[PDB]
Amino acid sequence: GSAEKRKPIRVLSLFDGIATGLLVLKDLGIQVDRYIASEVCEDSITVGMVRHQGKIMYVGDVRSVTQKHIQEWGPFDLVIGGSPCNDLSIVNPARKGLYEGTGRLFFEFYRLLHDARPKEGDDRPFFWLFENVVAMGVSDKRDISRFLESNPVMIDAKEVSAAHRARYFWGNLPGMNRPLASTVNDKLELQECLEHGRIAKFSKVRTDQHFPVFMNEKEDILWCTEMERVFGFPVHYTDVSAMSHLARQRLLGRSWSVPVIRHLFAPLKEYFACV
Amino acid sequence: AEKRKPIRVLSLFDGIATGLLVLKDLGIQVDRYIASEVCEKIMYVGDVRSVTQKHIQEWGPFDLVIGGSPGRLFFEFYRLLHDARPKEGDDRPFFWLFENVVAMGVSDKRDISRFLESNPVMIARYFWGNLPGMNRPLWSVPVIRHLFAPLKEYFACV
Amino acid sequence: GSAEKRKPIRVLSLFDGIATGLLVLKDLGIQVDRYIASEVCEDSITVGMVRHQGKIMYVGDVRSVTQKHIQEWGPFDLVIGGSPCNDLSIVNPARKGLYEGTGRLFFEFYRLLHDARPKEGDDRPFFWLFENVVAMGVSDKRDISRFLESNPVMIDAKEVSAAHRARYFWGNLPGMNRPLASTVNDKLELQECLEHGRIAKFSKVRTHFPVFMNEKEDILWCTEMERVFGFPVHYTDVSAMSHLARQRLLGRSWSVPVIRHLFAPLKEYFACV
Amino acid sequence: AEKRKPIRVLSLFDGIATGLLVLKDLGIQVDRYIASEVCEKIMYVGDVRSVTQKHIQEWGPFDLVIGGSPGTGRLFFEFYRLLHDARPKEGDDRPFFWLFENVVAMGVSDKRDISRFLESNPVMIARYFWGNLPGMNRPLASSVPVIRHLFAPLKEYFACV
Ligand SMILES: Nc1ncnc2c1ncn2[C@@H]1O[C@H](CSCC[C@H](N)C(=O)O)[C@@H](O)[C@H]1O
Ligand SMILES: Nc1ncnc2c1ncn2[C@@H]1O[C@H](CSCC[C@H](N)C(=O)O)[C@@H](O)[C@H]1O
Repeated sequence: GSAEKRKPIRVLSLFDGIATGLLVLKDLGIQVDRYIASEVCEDSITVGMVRHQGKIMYVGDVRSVTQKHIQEWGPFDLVIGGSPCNDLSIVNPARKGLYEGTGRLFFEFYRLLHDARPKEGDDRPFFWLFENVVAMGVSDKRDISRFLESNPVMIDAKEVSAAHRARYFWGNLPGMNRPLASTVNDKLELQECLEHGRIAKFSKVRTDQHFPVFMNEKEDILWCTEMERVFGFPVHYTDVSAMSHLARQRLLGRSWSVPVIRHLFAPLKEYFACV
Repeated sequence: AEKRKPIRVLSLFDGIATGLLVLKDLGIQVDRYIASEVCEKIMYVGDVRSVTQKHIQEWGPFDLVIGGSPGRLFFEFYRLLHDARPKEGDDRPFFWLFENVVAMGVSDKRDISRFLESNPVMIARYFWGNLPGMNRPLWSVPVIRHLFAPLKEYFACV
Repeated sequence: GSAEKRKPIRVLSLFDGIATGLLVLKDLGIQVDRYIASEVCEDSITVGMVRHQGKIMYVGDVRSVTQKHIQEWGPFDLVIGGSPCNDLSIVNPARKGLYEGTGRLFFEFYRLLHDARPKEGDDRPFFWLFENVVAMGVSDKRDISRFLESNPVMIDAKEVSAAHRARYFWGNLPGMNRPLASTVNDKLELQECLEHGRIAKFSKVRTHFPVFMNEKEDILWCTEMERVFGFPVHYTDVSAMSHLARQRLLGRSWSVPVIRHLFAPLKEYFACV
Repeated sequence: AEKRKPIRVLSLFDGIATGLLVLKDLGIQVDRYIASEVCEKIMYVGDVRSVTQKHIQEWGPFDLVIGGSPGTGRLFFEFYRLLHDARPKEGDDRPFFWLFENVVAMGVSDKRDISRFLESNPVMIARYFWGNLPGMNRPLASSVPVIRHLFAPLKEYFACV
C-alpha cells in the first residue's frame, strides 16, 4: 500500500525452450530487467540467442544451478518453467513416472523455486508458473499439486488458437483461471495458419494416417511456418541454426502456446514497468 | 539457547520406530516423535501424501528429520525437510539423516548429494546428514546410534 | 517513334528455379502481365508458387514445350533462362559437355527463344537473357556464343554482394556491360549477412567454415545465404525442406542484385507501378 | 511458282559431296552446293564452327539441307542450327526440304530428342532417317541408294537435266 515507481521484471526461466516467456513478456510491453534461462538443447539456445539479441543469460543444465547461484543472481520476480514430459505422458508405455527418469527434473523446479521465493516477512510481489501435460498419471498430478501447494488450472490452446493443446498450469499468477479472451489476432482455424495455395482438412490440429493439408492434387503435412502460426509464434521464428525440418518440428512440439502464455502473463502489467 | 530441551523428531524412515529406539538407546529425552511412511506425544500419521506443510507447522517445531530405508522416498523426505527447516534467521539446532543402500544408481547418488548439499558416509549403506562427524568430502540400528551420538550434546538427556 | 501506353511485361522463364526473375521484376516496379515458368524441381516450384501467390503459370519440363505452345501462350516480351551447369563446369570431372548430359538443355532454350522471337518486320521490343557459369570449357563457351550470336558479359556478384559468383550473361538487354551501381541496399560484407552474435571469417563467401559463434566455428545458415545472394530473409523457408535442400536451391540461384542490374533498363519499355 | 529451277543444297553431312552424288544420280540440276563438316559455285567451307547466320544468308537461299553420318548430339545440333538459319521465313511458302541420317544404335533419349526437335518421327531402314520429304512422314513409334529412294520426290520440285 506504499508508492514506488514500477520496476522492470526479473525472470528465472527453467527449461526455457525457445524463450516463449521472454517473447510473451516483450509482446505485453513489460520491461525486462534480466532474463536468466536454464536450457540444454543447443538448437533452442541458438533460437533464443538470435531472436532476442543476446539478452538471455544462459546457465545450462538446471541441475548445475545451486541455491547460492539463485541468491547471487537474484532477486527474481518471476520464476517460470515447463519440465520435460516424456516420462509423465501416459502415451509412453516406457514412462518412468514423476520420480524417475526425466520426470524428477520437476523437483529441480521445486528446488530452485524454494531457493528463489522471498524470505518470510518480505511482501514484495513474486510469481511462479509450472506447466506440464494433462495426459499424465493421476498420481503424478496429485503429487505435483502436493509439492507445489496448488491445484492446477487446465487451459487448452484450442480456445485461442488452431491447436489441440490441453495443459496443466500450476502457479500463483493473478487470475489464472479467469476466462480467456478471444481477440482479433487469434487464428482460431487451421486454414488461417496455412501458406498460400493450401487448404485445411480440419479446423484444429492434433499432436496417424492424417496429412492435415491439401495442396493442389496431393496430400501434405504441416510446414514449420504454418506450425509457428498454429502455436502463435512469429513466422520464421524458428528459422535459425541450420536444423532439419524434423528438429524444428520437435522444438515447436515441446513449446508453449503463445496466446495461452500471453493470457497467463497479462496481469503482470499491473506489477512491473511497461514500455 | 537457555538450556537443553528434549528433542522433537519427524520420521519418514522405513520403520516407524527405528529412530525412537535409537534415541532412547542414547538416553535422549523426546518431547515429540511423529512417524510417516511412503506407501503407494508420539503418533503415527499414515501416508506421507496426507501430510501437508500446515501439518508440519502445527505439529512442529521439529529438531530432527530422518528418512530412508536399509528411490522416490528421497523426494518426500526432501519435501518434509524443506517444510520443517527453521526459517532464515533462526539459528536453533536442526539436524537430519537420510539412509539408503549403496547399490543405487550413480545418478541417484549424485542427485541426492546435490539436493542435500552433502556427500554421503559410506559404511553396505550410504548415510547423508549434517550431524558433526557426517561432514564428508568428495539391522541398521547401531550404526545410526553411532552417527546420532552428537545429538547428546544438543538436547536434554535423562 | 510512335506513341502508345506502356503495357505490362510478358515473361517466359525457363529453368526458373526459385523465381528470381519475377522477384526482381516486382522489385523494380515493373508491372508483370504474365509469367510462364518451366521448372521440374518441386521444391523450387513450391517456393515460387507460395512466394508469388499463384501468379506463376508452371508448365513443367522445358522439353514438353512446343512451338505451338509458345505461339498460343505468347506473345512474350522477355525470355530468360539459366540452364543446369553440372555438365558444363570444369570442376566436375564426369562432365558430359554442352552437347550431352544436362548440357544439351541449353539447346531447348535456343529452341524456344527462336520460337518466341518476333517475326520479321515486327519492331516490337523483345529481350532475352541466358546465364551460365564462367568455369566451363572454352569450346563450350565458344559454341554457346556461336548459337546465340552474342558474346557474353562477365558479371561477378562479389561487386554488389558478399558472394564470389562470376557468371556469363548472353543477351540483348540494354546496356548489360555498363558499370554496376553499388547502392545502399547492397551488403558487400559477409558480416552484414550474418545473424546476431556471429562473426565473419572472410569478407566474401566463396561457395570452409565461414563464421564464428561464441567459441565454435560454424557454417553459413540459409537465412544468411539468402542475405548473401540478395534474397529476402526466409524467402526459401517453405515446403519443409532439409537444410541441404535449401542450400541446393540457393546455390543454383541467380544473384538478386546482379539480375536487378541487368533488368533495370526494362523500366523504359514497360508499364511501371 | 513460275517454273522449276535447279536445286540449292547445304550439306553438313559426314561424308562430303554424298548429296551431290545422289542428286546427280537422280538427274537434278544443281545451282549451288555448300558443304561443311563438324570436325572437333560448289564449295567446301570447312569447320561448321566458322559458318554464321550471315554466311548462310549470303550463300543462300537454300532449298535442301542435309546432315548426319552413316556422342550423336553435336552433329545433330549443328545441323539443327543450320536448318534454322537456312529455313524460309514465315510467309515464304517456297519448297524447302531437309534430311538427317544417323545410326540406329543411339540412346533412346537421343532419338526422342531428335524427333522432338525436328517434329518428325524417324524412318527406319540399319539406320534412322528424319526428313520432311513426301514419304518420310511417319507415325509414332512403338551406301547411298537409300538416300536415292528418299530423295526421289525432289525431282518433282526442282529442275531436272
Ligand atoms: N537438465 C535440463 N536442464 C535444463 N533444461 C532441460 C534439461 N533437460 C531438458 N531440458 C529442456 O527442457 C525443455 C522442456 S520443453 C519446454 C519448452 C518451453 N516451455 C518453450 O515454450 O519453448 C526442453 O527444451 C529441454 O531441452
Ligand atoms: N528439364 C528441365 N526442364 C525445366 N527445368 C529444369 C530441367 N532440368 C533442370 N531444370 C531446372 O533448371 C534450374 C537450373 S539452376 C537456375 C535457377 C534459377 N536461375 C534461379 O535463380 O533460381 C534448376 O532449378 C533445375 O531444377
